[PDB]
Amino acid sequence: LNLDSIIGRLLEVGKNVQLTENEIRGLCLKSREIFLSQPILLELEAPLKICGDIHGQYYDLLRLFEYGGFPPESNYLFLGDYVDRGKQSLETICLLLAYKIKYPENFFLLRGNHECASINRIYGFYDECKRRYNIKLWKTFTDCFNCLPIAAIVDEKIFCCHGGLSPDLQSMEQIRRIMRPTDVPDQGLLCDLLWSDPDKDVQGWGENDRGVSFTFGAEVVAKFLHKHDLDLICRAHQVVEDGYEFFAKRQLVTLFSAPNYCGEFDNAGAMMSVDETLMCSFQILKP
Ligand SMILES: [Fe+3]
Ligand SMILES: [Fe+3]
Repeated sequence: LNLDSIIGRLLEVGKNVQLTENEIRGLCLKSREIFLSQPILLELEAPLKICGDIHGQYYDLLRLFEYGGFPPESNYLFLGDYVDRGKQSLETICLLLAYKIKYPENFFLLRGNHECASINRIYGFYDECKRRYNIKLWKTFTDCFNCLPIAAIVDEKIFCCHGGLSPDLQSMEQIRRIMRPTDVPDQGLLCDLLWSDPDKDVQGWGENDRGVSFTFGAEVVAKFLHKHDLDLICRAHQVVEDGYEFFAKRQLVTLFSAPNYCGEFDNAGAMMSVDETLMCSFQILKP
């Protein structure tokens, strides 16, 4: 009944929700256990709703649940980037962790490049934690982030991750052998899964403007799907005007779930529903 009270307070509502340090610490400790007990490559089954980046936009997260259904009315896969930039990362991550604890088999969260301590320091989560609580709580979130799964396959056909593909990715077993907990390295497989972007104008692998990881073209996607017998790559990590955006003739979709991203864009947010026959549709949240 501790958990339902945390949930009730989170849903009660820029107006903050300040839970207690012990509650938040319990959310990190318990969710971290569940993450580590579940595989690092999730095997999920439709029907499911899939969401892109939130970046602390807590009112938009509650909006996504209004559109999609509060759990356990729908099953969820989130693709990362819960924290940083927005004004309410603490409420966002804590509702996500509360749902994962209460619904461990029907609510799933992947690791984004922002679920990384070094990126947090720079992009606001460290500061939000230090201000509202203390640096040690931030360390507790960090240790929890280091245990998140990295990718998911829905019904053997949809490959999901925050960023994209890697040139070092030859078999799915490489992903399964990634040890947790771990920080995200500056280069290599785990990095690439969290950081890579598709690019229309590149062929093969390219230099990525971010100064981290790579870009990959349409041909890389077609080869990856064919090789691994998949129909779709579902990823996030880039703001797209319509909330979702296809690439490589519908073989890759980018999802982004934070409308009016960071005050600075006029984008819709989208959420992708996958039904039991693997049909994909989109609910759109305009800014
Ligand atoms: Fe992001
Ligand atoms: Fe990202």
